[PDB]
Amino acid sequence: VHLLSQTHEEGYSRLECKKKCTLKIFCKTVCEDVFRVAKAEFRAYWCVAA
Amino acid sequence: QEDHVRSSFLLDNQNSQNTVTASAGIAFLNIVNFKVETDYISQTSLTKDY
Ligand SMILES: OC[C@H]1O[C@H](O[C@H]2[C@H](O)[C@@H](O)[C@H](OCCCCCCC3CCCCC3)O[C@@H]2CO)[C@H](O)[C@@H](O)[C@@H]1O
Repeated sequence: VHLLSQTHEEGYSRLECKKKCTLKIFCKTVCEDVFRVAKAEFRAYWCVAA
Repeated sequence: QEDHVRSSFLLDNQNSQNTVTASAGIAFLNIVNFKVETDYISQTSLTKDY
């Protein structure tokens, strides 16, 4: 039984490091943080006796 | 009485430095003089403790 579906948003800063190689000889690891507003829809149900 | 102490320490560190300097100067006999020098530095550090 569909109880309720709602969407939830939250801002999070994800830090990630990547190894960029330009010209296959200039290789450096750059760490960057991205602030993203992650949004997810949750749909909660419940089981009733048929 | 029993005591157990366990300590683990990990340190990691990386430094990457690249330097490029490209110069080009053409000089005719006191008619045209053209000099172009480009520089590039890239210094990155990354330390991770635990
Ligand atoms: O910083 C900005 C945000 O800070 C909080 O939210 C924090 C949250 O309380 C925390 O748990 C996590 O930060 C830490 C980031 C965790 C994910 C990356 C972890 C990395 C660590 C290094 C190795 C790779 C993974 O998310 C956000 C950060 O925006 C609040 O939502 C609010 O103040 C604001 O919106």
